[PDB]
Order: sequence, then C-alpha cells, then structure tokens
Amino acid sequence: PGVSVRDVAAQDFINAYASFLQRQGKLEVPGYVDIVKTSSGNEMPPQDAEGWFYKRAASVARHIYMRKQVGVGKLNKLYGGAKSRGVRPYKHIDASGSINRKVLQALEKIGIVEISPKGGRRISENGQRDLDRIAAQTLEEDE
Amino acid sequence: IKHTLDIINVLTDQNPIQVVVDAITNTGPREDTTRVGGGGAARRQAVDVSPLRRVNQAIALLTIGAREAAFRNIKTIAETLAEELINAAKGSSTSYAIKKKDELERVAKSNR
Amino acid sequence: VADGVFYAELNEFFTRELAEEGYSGVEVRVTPTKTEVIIRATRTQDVLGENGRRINELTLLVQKRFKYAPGTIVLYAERVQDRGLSAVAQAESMKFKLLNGLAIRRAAYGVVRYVMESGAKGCEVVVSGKLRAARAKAMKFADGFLIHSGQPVNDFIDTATRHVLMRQGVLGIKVKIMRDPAKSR
Amino acid sequence: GRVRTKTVKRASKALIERYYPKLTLDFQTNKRLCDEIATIQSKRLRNKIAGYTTHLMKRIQKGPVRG
Amino acid sequence: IIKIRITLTSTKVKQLENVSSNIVKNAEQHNLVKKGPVRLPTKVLKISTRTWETYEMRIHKRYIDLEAPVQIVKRITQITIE
Amino acid sequence: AVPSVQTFGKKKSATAVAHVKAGKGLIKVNGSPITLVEPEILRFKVYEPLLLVGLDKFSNIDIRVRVTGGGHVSQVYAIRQAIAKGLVAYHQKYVDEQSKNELKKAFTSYDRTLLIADSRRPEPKKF
Amino acid sequence: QCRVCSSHTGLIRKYGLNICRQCFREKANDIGFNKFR
RNA sequence: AAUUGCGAUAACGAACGAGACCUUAACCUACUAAAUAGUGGUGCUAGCAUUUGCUGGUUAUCCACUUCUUAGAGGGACUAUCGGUUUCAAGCCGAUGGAAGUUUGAGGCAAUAACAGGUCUGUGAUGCCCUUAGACGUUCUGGGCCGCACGCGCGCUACACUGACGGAGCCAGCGAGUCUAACCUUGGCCGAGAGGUCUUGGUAAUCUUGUGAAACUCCGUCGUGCUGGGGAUAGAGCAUUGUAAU
Repeated sequence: PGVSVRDVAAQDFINAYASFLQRQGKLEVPGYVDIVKTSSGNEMPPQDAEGWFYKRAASVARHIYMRKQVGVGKLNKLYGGAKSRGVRPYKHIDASGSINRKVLQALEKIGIVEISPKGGRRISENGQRDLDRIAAQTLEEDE
Repeated sequence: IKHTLDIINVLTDQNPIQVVVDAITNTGPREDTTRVGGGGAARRQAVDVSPLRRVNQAIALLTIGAREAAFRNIKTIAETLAEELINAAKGSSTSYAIKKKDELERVAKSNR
Repeated sequence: VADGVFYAELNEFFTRELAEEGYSGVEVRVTPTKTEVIIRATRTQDVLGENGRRINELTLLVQKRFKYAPGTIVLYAERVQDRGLSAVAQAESMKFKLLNGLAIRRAAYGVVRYVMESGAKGCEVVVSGKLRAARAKAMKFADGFLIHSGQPVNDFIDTATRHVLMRQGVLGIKVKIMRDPAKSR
Repeated sequence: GRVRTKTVKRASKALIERYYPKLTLDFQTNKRLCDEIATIQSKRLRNKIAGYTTHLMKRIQKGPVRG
Repeated sequence: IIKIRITLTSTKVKQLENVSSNIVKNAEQHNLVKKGPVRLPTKVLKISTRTWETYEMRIHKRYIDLEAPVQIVKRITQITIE
Repeated sequence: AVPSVQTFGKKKSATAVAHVKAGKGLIKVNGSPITLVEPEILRFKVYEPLLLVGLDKFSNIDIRVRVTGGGHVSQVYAIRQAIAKGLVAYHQKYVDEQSKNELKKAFTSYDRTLLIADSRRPEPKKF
Repeated sequence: QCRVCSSHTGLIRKYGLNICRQCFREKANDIGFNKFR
C-alpha cells in the first residue's frame, strides 16, 4: 500500500507537481521562456507564458520516475507535433533540445534527476521520495 | 451520445433512450416510391419499404439532419442532435426527419 | 593427402561446369605441394577437344576464378569409359553385389538402375548358375532398347562376362549395355 | 460449385464397389481406411476421396446405387 | 576446452534439420555438454514486383552451443560442410 | 510459492499477459491501476469482466497485466479479455469446476469476446 | 547505371545489383525470388 | 459453373482440354525447445506506506517454461451433419457442429492452336550508298529537357466550432543499416530553430528500437465573424547536402 506516482492520474500529477515547483520556485528557469516555443512544429508560444516551463519539468519528472532512464532525443520524440508545411500535409517534428537540457539541469541541480552510467537521466532516490510524497499529497487532496 | 442523453435528461425527458427509440419509430417512412421504367415517361410507384430499411432510413435522416444543423453554428452536435431527437420522438415538424418522413410518405401516397 | 571438402567442392564445380563434357568421377592424389586432380571420364573427346581443350579451359578458369597462380596446383586428365556405359565396371559391380550377399533381383535392379541413370539407351544382365538349389537357373534382366544383329553390335553394345565364385558353385554374369547412338561421336 | 474431380469419384466409387462392408458412415474411420487401403500420396486428396466415400456410403445405405 | 557457438543458416528445412541433428548425435555420442538447437525466426525477405505481385524467400536459422577441444571442433566443422 | 495462473489475452497484435496470483485483491495493468485506463471512454469496458460476476471473487487474487503491441482500443479489449481469461483460469485450475462454469457462463452470456479470441484481422491485400 | 550488359531500361537500382527488369527475370532463377503466391 | 455427367439415340474408340499439379493463408495450455525472444519465481539493490505490498534497477544470480515470440512434425476440412431443390443422379441452396462449409481464398504449371511480336553488338567472296575530312568517335564550356492567353487528367491543401490554437497522456507494425567505408545512430553540451560539437552501440530478434509515428484521449484559448479556417504568393536573413543551389 505505497503512496506513489504509479497510483495518481497523469494530468493531475503534472498540475500538482508543477504547482509545487511554482510555489517553491527553486529551480533553474531561463529567460527565453516568454520568447521561445517548445518545438519548431508550432505556430505560437505556449499560453501559460509565465508557467509552461514548470509544466514541462513536471511532465519530464513524471516521465522519468516511470522508467529506467531518458535522454534529450527521447523527450524530443515524446513532445513531437504534427507540423503543417503549408500546401504539404502534416509530418512528425521533434521538439527543441534546449528546453530538455535546461529542464534536466534544473531538476538535476535541485537533486531530483541524475545522470546514470548508461548515459541516461534517471530519477534519484531523493527525487523518488519527493515525487512519491507529493503524489501522496495529491491523493490526500482527494479525501 | 453521452452528452446528448445528458441533455435529454436536463430537457425534462427522464427516459432519453425511450426518446431515441420513439424518434426511430416516429421518423420512419412506411412507404416510399421507386422509379419504375413505365414506358419512357418514368413514373414513380409506391413501394412499401421494409422495416429494417425503415430503421436504416430513419437513422440516416436523423444523422443527416443533425449534421446539417450542427454545421456552421455555435450550437454543438450534442445539442442539435438532442433537439432533433426530442422534436422527432413526438411528431412536431420542427425537426428534420419528421419533415422528410412526411415528404416521402406524401410522395408515396400521391404516387400509388 | 587433401581433404574430401576440396574434392566435393571440385565435384560441385565440375557438376555445374562440365554438364555436357562427360564428368564421370574424380581421381585425386596429393604429392608434396602438388594436388593432382584427374578428371575421370562419359566421353573424353569433349575433355581433350580440338588440338588441346577443356583441360586448358578449366585450368585457366580455376587460375582466374580460385585465385591460383600457375605453379601451385596442377590439373591432369585420363581417358576411361563411363562407368555406367561400360559393361566391364558394371560387371565388376555385379560381381561385387553378388559376393556381398545381395540377391540376383535387387542387385540386377540396382545395376540396371545405375546404367539407366548414367544415360545408356538400354542394358541387359544375364545371370546363370545355381542359387541355394541343386537345379541350375538362368535369369534375364533387360531394360531400355537394345539391338542384337549386324555391324551396330560391333559399334554400339558392350559385352562383359564374369565368372563369380560362390560357396555353392560358380555363376556366369553377362552384362550387355547399349550406349546412346546419338552420343556415338 | 464443389464438383468432385474424376479421380475422387472413381477412387471412392471403386473403394465402395470392391470394399463395401469395411466402410462406414463416419469420415474419421473411413479416412483411416483410405490411409490403410489405398496408396494416396497426399493427405488432402485422401480426405477428398474419404469424404466422398462417406457421402456415397450415406447414399447407398438408403438404396442400391449403380455400382 | 573451447566453448564455440555455431550459427547455421539455410533456405530449406530438411537439410538444416539434418545438419543440426547430426551435430546433436555426434556431440551426444562422445559426451559433450551443450545447449540444444535454438531455432531463430524464419525471416521472410520479399520484393514487390511490377496490378502488382510478390516474390518471397524464407530464411531459417539455428544456433548450437558446443564445448569441445580443438581436434573435435575442427573435425566437426570440416565433416559437416554440406 | 503463491498459487498463480499465467494466461494470455490478445486483441489486434496486442497481447496482455495476466498473472492471477493469490493476493490482497489488487489489480494492476502495466503497473498502473485499473481505475486509470488511458482512454476515459473505454474505462467501463475494462470494468465489464469485473462487475458481470461480482467483487468478492477478486479479494482472493492479486492480478497482474503486462501489455505489448496494439493501439488504444485494442489494448483495452486485450486487457479486459485477459482479465476474464485469467479469472476463469484461476477458478478452473485451483478453484472447483462449477464456479468456473458459472463465471464462464456469466462472461459468455454477455460478451463472448472476453473468453474467445477474435479474428478481425487485416487481410493480405490480394496482389 | 547498368554495369553488367548496358541495359538501363528498368534497373532493379535497389541494392546495387542493377539488372534490368528484362534480364532480372532472365536471372530470376539464380538468386531465389520465385513464384510462391 | 462447363461438351461435367444422366438418358434416348449411326453408331464405335482416343487425345489435348477443363477439372486437375504446385504454392500460400487460419486453430492447435496435445509434441519438440530456446541468454540474438519472453514470462514467472528467486538471489543483490532503490524509493514509497508499512500489516502482508507496489514500482523497479540487476545480457548470467540460478531455476522452470514456451502461457505469449519462434522452427517444424503432424493434425484438421473431406461441403461433417440435418432439411429444401434436382431425372429426386452427378449437383445446388437454407441451417447446425466446426479455427476454417461461396471450390476456406488467391495466384504460377503444362499440350494443342496465333505472335515478322523484340534483338544476336551472329555467321555466310551475302545485295548496296559511300568507303573518312563525316563526326558515327571524343571532349570542354554555358543554356535546356521546367519557359506560358489555353485545353485533357491525377493528386495535395482548404472553405472550419464532430473545428483551429496552447498544453499534457504517448499506441504499433513492415522494413533498413557501414570494409577495405563515413551507413543507421543512442547519449552528453551549444544554438530560437535549422543545425553543430564530442563520442558510443550495431554487419544486426542484440544497437538504432519499445523506431514513445500520425490520426486518437483529456483540459484550457478561441466564438462563427474569408475568423484565431486556409496558406497560395512575396520580402528579409540564418543553416545543411552537393564542385557549381541563379
């Protein structure tokens, strides 16, 4: 009966954990958040202009806790959008690597994600503890 | 369909599945016309269409009327389809398939 | 002595490359750094050809193909008959089969089967003498098509007689094989 | 139109004309009968012959058919 | 004592099963420890050729582990050439 | 050893292998709860092999589902079929035959897909 | 480019074997892609 | 389904036909068998609540197995059976059992009767214009093969609110991959991106790969307005392959 990330919903976990990271604020947030869209297969920057980066980091940390390890190209593949090419149809386009690198440096600087000797970003046991605790608090929101 | 059954609940029809079945019943053209040869000037003769085809025909007319009504307006597919099923569960001639059922049956009665 | 892998690979190369030059078998002996592969042969005038042919052709083909310089290996030839067309080798084989406990019928079927698989127009094996009985018996085993009169007897059919000594008595093997007249050459 | 080929008709008819009482109304024993009693090279054409023996045995136990 | 894995491939099943069974019989008759013939998936290499048609090829693969000295491995590898 | 039954369940190249062991009454699909299926619409479909028999049939068993292949609808039908198959196979091999017949009758009378594998495959396109 | 018998018409340019569809069905019984279905 | 058979009957035989031969599909918790596939138990190990548990890391920690992946052996289907229809015959149709019941479905295979159908860089004191100042052979540059009142046609993208945008979830399979070369690329840093850097894995069921594809699911922005649908056309720069991108 362990309260963990494996029990909560996806979008609720991302909303809650992004809210905890917003109220903390103790991460590495760049200055091109208001400037740069998350992928070249987009027209407009994300609507949560002051807070889409925390949503991005919450999605990343949730995607890391559930599996062995991730990379930058894997998270570029995960975000991938159907891009219109005008008169040409939609095609799959991977996202920017800079957002992945800065999210993983922000979550590695706080001590949640860590580089694993298979060349991969894995969840730290402190990050395991923190995500399981906030998932427990997300479950306690539901009482 | 789930949104539509919710709407038919909130529009004071406690049995939305019965609203669906009554719209199936009250919008089925019993008899229609076929285009016989007729000797050049091809008249149309009233045949008495099968009740399986009456079910097919009623569902087709309702989906066509709902797709006509929900296209090019703010009003959603669920609200238009619920409006059609409520105005068609009991014959009111403010829906689609009631009117076209009446048109097919009056062509059938005129052409027997 | 070279291995049977090399011998079977030359069998594979010859069976696909000497398809209409009469590749009967391969005799092979190895002296120090010289492997002598004698192509045992149906008809050898396909092998020798017009003024020296298939031996030079296959020698240069192995030197061009199997990356051999002239001087390492050597290719020889000998003139014999086809083992199936010849009544002598088939009579040796019939004597062999009768001396190893195989009866008249299965040995006759095997030898006639091998002759007809070789490519002879026909053959006949005549078996005489006594087999486990006092009374003597003779048995004809003919197949294909044979002729019995005239100058084509001297031209086309080979005959061989063998006295095969068994524990009871002696048997007379008479092998008569008709070679293909189109392949007379 | 599943018309039986000539080999199946003739073989099944011959197996019932000569070898009637061994054959039965059941396909699975007449199949083993056609396995044991005729040299059929393929299982499929043996099944063809055996089921046609089964059908003709169903027909002949009602009355004498022209064998 | 050398542990060598033999990876065999063929197009036809009967000669490949014959070669594998000969490996099994000969490595069993003089007490060699071994893994059984592991049968890889038959890969289906196809070409769509000019309606349209399809050309096919089945490729069958086995592999057998053996543990034997140099003499037995060399005689097995030489004799089993088919 | 905990008494467990290992049983497949397939839908459209989507294989969900189910491990029904003797446990607390715990159900997981791919290490995710049965409350959380990736489509919200198909959710009660996964509840269809559950409530068609009852809920006290489940407290004795810890249920595992691990899935390969398919799509979104295909995996849902695969996991609900695998739940039904693992449940009736547990109640066949360990529990008596009659309860297995009752569970298979309850599954068969509503949806025979939950016990019988499907066949709607994409045909070879007939060159 | 046909490097075998100067037969550019219908090269099969896949995998660099580069045989024309006329001569590819000449040499079809040497590689192994034959008629099954 | 057929000139396939029955039957009457100047009738009596045989061949190629056609059926038929080959190759495929589906069900096999009954075989036979596994570290280039997987599942479970079990060691070492990480987090969470602890009352037993959940999520896992661990190309050897061992075992079992093929339930799923896979190689075959076989098996099965032969219209099995029932009832209409049919000289109540070869057969057809409706229904049941069956993995499969329309010939379970497709394609290759001959013999006989048409192809000047398309060349062989073929041989023959072959016929015949010249025998060569011809380029037929070679080059080497730069423009073409794309040009535009228009006609014949196929496709892509739209005319949106069962929709566009902004997020999230992240579901497959067929393939394919480098040697005496620069293939497929994982990962890490830089860049808004394009891309770049540094390596690493895989000659392959192993790495790319679980190809985390797209459509799809959910939540917010939009509010019917050629609109936030559309993206044609055009400007500016920045990068990549190519000798050379006008």
